[PDB]
Amino acid sequence: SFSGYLKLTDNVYIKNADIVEEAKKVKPTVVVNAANVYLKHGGGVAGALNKATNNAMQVESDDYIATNGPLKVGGSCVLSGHNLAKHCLHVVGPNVNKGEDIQLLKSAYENFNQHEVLLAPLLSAGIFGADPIHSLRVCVDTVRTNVYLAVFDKNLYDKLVSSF
Ligand SMILES: O=S1(=O)CCC[C@@H](CNc2ncnc3[nH]ncc23)C1
Repeated sequence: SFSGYLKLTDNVYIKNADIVEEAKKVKPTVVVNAANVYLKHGGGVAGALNKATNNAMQVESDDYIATNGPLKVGGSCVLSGHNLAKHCLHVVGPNVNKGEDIQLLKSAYENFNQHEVLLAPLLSAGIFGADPIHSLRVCVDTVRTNVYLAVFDKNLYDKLVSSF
């Protein structure tokens, strides 16, 4: 199962890890993707997850968008987890670099409550522009199901733990 995570709360756990490598090893029921509304998985967590599926995530995602249109900022959809997980929960956090309202980060984390356990990144952090310390605080104060957070950067992981 999940191993080497530091327990932060009753339901939130954290580890310095690449979420792609964690998903390949653990094969969780749900891996969260840090998606954008178009499901265009170019970089960050989305680009890395999609590359690990040999672009199968992007082919599925383009069919989903052709049928349904774009997601909302703060919204999500459940698609296949391909070779990484049973399911991928594509969740759109606000992108601060595009002036999206950071208050939508709590709505984005509420999607996690529909799943008993998830492997996830810190939403809206990284290339989405938000402060990761804030993202972890909104995660702990919003998600009630069991979440295993993979933080790619070691320096940031240590700062997140030491300021918790
Ligand atoms: O640690 S960071 O520099 C700042 C906090 C948010 C993460 C978001 N990206 C990722 N998080 C987890 N696993 C990943 N694999 N590929 C990308 C990625 C980036």
